[PDB]
Amino acid sequence: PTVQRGIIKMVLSGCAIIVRGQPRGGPPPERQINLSNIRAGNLARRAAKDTPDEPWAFPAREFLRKKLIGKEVCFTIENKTPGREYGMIYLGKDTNGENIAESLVAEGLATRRENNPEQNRLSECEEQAKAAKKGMWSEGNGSHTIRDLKYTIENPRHFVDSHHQKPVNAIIEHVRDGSVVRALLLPDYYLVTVMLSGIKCPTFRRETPEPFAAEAKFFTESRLLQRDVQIILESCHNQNILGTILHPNGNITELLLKEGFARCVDWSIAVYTRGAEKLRAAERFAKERRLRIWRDYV
Ligand SMILES: COc1ccc(Cl)cc1S(=O)(=O)Nc1cccn2ncnc12
Repeated sequence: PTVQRGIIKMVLSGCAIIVRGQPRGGPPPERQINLSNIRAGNLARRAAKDTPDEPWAFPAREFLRKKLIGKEVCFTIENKTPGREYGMIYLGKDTNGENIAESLVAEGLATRRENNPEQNRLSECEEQAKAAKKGMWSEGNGSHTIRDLKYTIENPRHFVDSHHQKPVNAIIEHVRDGSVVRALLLPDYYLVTVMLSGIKCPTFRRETPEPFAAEAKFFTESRLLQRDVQIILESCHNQNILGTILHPNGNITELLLKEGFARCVDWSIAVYTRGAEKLRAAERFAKERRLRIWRDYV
């Protein structure tokens, strides 16, 4: 196996993994690896109609998300189908470390599809999980693992008022641009768009985005994609919620400005709970240092 290194970008539906390199010249390059010998539940999706989570789809996602997001991994490409790639991923710098599929199957969160030392480990992992009755081998149908996914809040005003600007636990599921996200609100499972109050990063269009838009996307995306966070629901604008993300490592709204990836905006600065004085001040910090969006050649 031609072994390769990477960083976990995200865990997808069916526990396919997105792995990215270090950025050199532009946005980092990404690889979608599907875990080779194993089957996991497909998450909730929608198109002609809403289809719900399969049983054990979401608990599997969470398991690997909580273990992997932003770890350095290594991976092999067991095959390439006619442009999907199949392979193994190991937590750590070398290939004798934790095989993630083995960890998956061991919790009862995945099973093998319809031999060798690798597939012997997985049968062992499957039989340990089937004997201990973990995950989908547990005595049940699994219905309690399926989320009541709501893709629209019925009345945003009431819903924003209901929480009284008290931080709602949340997972960030997608970053459209540097200052708007898709976030999964817990414990209800409302999947909603959240814009950061008081800022606007540059945006994407057509075949050509504004300057630093991919930069700001990457910035917010590398720090927050598939992380547990808390979000202060501060107001709404149509189906979009205005709000502010809390994470231990800092305030993303506050950083984006201080690193010259965003500009203050007047309409939405009033609802910023954490203090409109401080956003105005961090804009000035990046301005005075002539940083990025504030360069003389831009
Ligand atoms: C998990 O990571 C994060 C999640 C959310 C936020 Cl708001 C920040 C981070 S961070 O720690 O990775 N980066 C930085 C923190 C502090 C100062 N700076 N300056 C430039 N970068 C940072």
